[PDB]
Amino acid sequence: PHRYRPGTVALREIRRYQKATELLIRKLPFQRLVREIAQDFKTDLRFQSAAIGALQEASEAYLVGLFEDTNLCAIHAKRVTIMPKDIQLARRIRGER
Amino acid sequence: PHRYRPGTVALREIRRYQKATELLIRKLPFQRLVREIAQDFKTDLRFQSAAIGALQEASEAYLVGLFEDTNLCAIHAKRVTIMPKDIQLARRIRGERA
Amino acid sequence: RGRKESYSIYVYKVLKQVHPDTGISSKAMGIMNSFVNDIFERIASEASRLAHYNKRSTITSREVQTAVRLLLPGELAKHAVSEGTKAVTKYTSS
Amino acid sequence: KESYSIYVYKVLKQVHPDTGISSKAMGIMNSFVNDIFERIASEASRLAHYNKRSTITSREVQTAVRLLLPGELAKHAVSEGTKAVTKYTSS
Amino acid sequence: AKTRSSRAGLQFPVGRVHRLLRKGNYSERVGAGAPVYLAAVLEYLTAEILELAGNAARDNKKTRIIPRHLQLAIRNDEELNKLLGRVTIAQGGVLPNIQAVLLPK
Amino acid sequence: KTRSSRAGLQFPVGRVHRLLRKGNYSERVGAGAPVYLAAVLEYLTAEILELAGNAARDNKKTRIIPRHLQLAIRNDEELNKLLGRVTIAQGGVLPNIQAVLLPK
Amino acid sequence: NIQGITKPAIRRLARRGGVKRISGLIYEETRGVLKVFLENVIRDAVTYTEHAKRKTVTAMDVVYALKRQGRTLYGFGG
Amino acid sequence: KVLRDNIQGITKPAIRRLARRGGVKRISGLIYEETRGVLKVFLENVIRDAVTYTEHAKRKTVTAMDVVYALKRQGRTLYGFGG
DNA sequence: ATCAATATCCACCTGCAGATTCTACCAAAAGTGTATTTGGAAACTGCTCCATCAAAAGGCATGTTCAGCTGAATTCAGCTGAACATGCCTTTTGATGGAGCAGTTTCCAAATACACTTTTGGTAGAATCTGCAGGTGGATATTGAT
DNA sequence: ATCAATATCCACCTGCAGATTCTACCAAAAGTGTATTTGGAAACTGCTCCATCAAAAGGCATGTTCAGCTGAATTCAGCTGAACATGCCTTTTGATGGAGCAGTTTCCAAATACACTTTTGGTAGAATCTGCAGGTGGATATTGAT
Repeated sequence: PHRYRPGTVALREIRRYQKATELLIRKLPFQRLVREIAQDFKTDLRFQSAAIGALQEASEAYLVGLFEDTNLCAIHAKRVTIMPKDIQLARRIRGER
Repeated sequence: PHRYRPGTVALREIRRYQKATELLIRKLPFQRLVREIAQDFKTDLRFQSAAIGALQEASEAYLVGLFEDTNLCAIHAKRVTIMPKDIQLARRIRGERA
Repeated sequence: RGRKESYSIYVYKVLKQVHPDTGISSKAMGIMNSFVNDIFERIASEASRLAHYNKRSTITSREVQTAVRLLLPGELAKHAVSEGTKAVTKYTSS
Repeated sequence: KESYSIYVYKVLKQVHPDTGISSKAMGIMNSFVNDIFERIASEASRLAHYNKRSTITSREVQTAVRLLLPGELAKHAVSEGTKAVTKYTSS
Repeated sequence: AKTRSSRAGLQFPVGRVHRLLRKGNYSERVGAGAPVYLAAVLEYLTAEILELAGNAARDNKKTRIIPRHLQLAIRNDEELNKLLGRVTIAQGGVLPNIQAVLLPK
Repeated sequence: KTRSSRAGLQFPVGRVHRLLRKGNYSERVGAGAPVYLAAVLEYLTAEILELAGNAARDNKKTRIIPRHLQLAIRNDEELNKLLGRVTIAQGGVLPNIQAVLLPK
Repeated sequence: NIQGITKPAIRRLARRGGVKRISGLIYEETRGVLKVFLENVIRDAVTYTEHAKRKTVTAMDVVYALKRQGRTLYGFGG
Repeated sequence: KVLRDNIQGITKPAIRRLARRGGVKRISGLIYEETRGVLKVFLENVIRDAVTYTEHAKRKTVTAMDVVYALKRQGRTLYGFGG
């Protein structure tokens, strides 16, 4: 059989998704999440299609940048694996907490 | 003679300077630095006393907050000594230089 | 000459309301004045933006209202909106 | 409903007369123009108020560009701006 | 002649806030309830800070609020800290806080 | 005989003037201000379209898409400073793998 | 519903972010952060909808809402 | 009189005190240079904007409001000098 | 598990610098009478937005195997903290010249306000066209194994 | 190193359809001409408030020594998270078709601007109380050596 070493396909994925600009979250689960959250502030709300797409553009962008800062915290602690403490440090430095 | 172990007076000082609100940079040296940085921007301009005091309040404030973040970066790398590597990470995440 | 206003007369009034025994140093009064001016600006300009997004030439107590909702964290917002509506109804009873 | 669409297309034909522009990318240019407009206009407003002036002049727009644009982008901006104002009042 | 502040039951100047809304170029015209509502929100927030700051003044055994007590009130209250997160209180100091990792084992 | 042509610009100086009067920025708007501003907006737009057009050429394409714009903003230093807190929808990120993460 | 953001997608997000290796605890922490994000943004966007006496969140509501949070987004209206 | 090499007046003990109020226990030796680096970039940025206000007001004296407006612009809002 | 060695509480005292109060002004808020415009209040479309409905193709969940990364446990050169001895320079204090901020006027040049005249930018259908997307065929990068 | 056998990447050409670009006529600006209104440049000028100085003194900065203990560098194994082949289902289209509902007018009543003419509440600067800052020495912890 044939098999790639752990780490290789990871870098292949990084090279691919940094090359692309497509959204990476499946659209419908996201839409369900958005209207589920909005229900908690105003009831029976409709959404412009453009607004679900804007909310997803914006949030996926947010998460990718948070992963950059996270990755740097992982590196800084002599690691290669991102952990919850890396996300928690990144947000604490950004001001979000 | 007596001798406090490395770290005891360090913590004595953290406790002391956190209880205070006095400025920690000397007034005249800061004023000279400020007038130089301004001079190398516009020529023979005056400074209201309050504006140097505003610059110093804001600057010590800024740097103390940067040290808090720096320290958490050091702890996060399982250290207790703050290093330049830590400051450069803290600023990078803050957006100040990236 | 020339005379310059501030909120010190009112900050002092509210200080003797909540803690009638305590007083306030001028440096702290400046900090308070700074706070009232900051929050004034934040509210008025977020409200300005509200009225502009909705093509309305007038800022009403309703614009100020949702500006406060948008800008103040909860509970401070709840209590704020409460005292604001209180004062506006009481006002319009001539 | 207005937009900055035809003006971005015009300036595109100046720098790159060969190339064209996607619709989503035109929306992005639109957002960029509105944004920069807002930043500059409101900074100029504050300039006016801070000095108790009642009118926003090119002097204010200029100091706004100095404050907002990371010169060298600012140096070229101030140039392009005074240039266009000089040519305007000539004629 | 009654001041609008008393008509609305406030200590803050409703006339002055109304004047500051026209001279500030926020809107072409200003409704009559806006300065009342706003003067009420500002007076409320001033009260809410002064409360916690006076408390912090009493704790330190002092009868006069200094900038420190204001910083203590802002930084220990979660919501005022959120509201003044990017604001620096001159002569205010920091909250006592030593990271646990650093303490004598 | 318009104002934009009088200033030698392609951006609408009249419309910029109307948006400034109607934007609630100041009581009066000087006559040269909308000219100056429209000139600054045209210039910045040119600078971006230039750099993004080069990204379009370099990618073997004729039509500028959002990707070319994001490449133009982030690969240039000063426009990155100016739009550092802006998110370009459909823009992607710049290819960047930390050296620490590379084979051997 | 929040568990509907599958791990293969959070994987992809970290990939675009430049992440090589990912702890298993990440995905729950990520869903948490994402929820706080939509929570904050939508709360504001809906405050704009209610102020405009509407029943439909428009894309401009999301844009104005994102601007308030310093997450300025281009390509949807401003 | 000529002004030179003035960042060196930001003494090593004063950078220590600032790090203490920050909650730092141990400080590597290179920090003192790194800190001055950061401090200069901070002051430059602020003073640059502060002076752009002074110039726009056609004045020769940097006022405290000039600094306060400048810090506001940088998102370093300062209370206690502001009027 | 002790004592010295010092640091850090705290409470007490007391004149002085920084409050608090006591005052005439006067700028601006308030009262009143017209003039303007405001933004709901019903009346009616057209959009976009929900909502089923109904195949196919993906793309997710899930199990199994192990490569190799994260933590832990040691070891140790040496960096950085603690203590000093010295003497520099910041601080404090009070005085003086004068630059230049800021209160007044005075008075054009430049802005606002109408009122028609004239042009342009936006729409919504008509005439192109770049690039996705899919198809081989060839080097490329990767990982096993004498 | 390379030899080999996967699989991955990569051009070169490909043909169509979702979008782009270009045409063709209309309200809302925008430019124009005239008449008023005025914001702030210009010009003295009172006068804070800034730069600078002298002098003396003691608070701290500098530099040096010595060693405790931190950060780095190392070895090692358990175990977590990657790569995959598998198997099933939830996301994705795609119109379809009804309907909530965001957008438009059009009267006009209520609310706001506005122009003046009083009527104070606020502010500047006297005057007058009064915390608490910054000494002082006891009691109380806190350290760190034996």
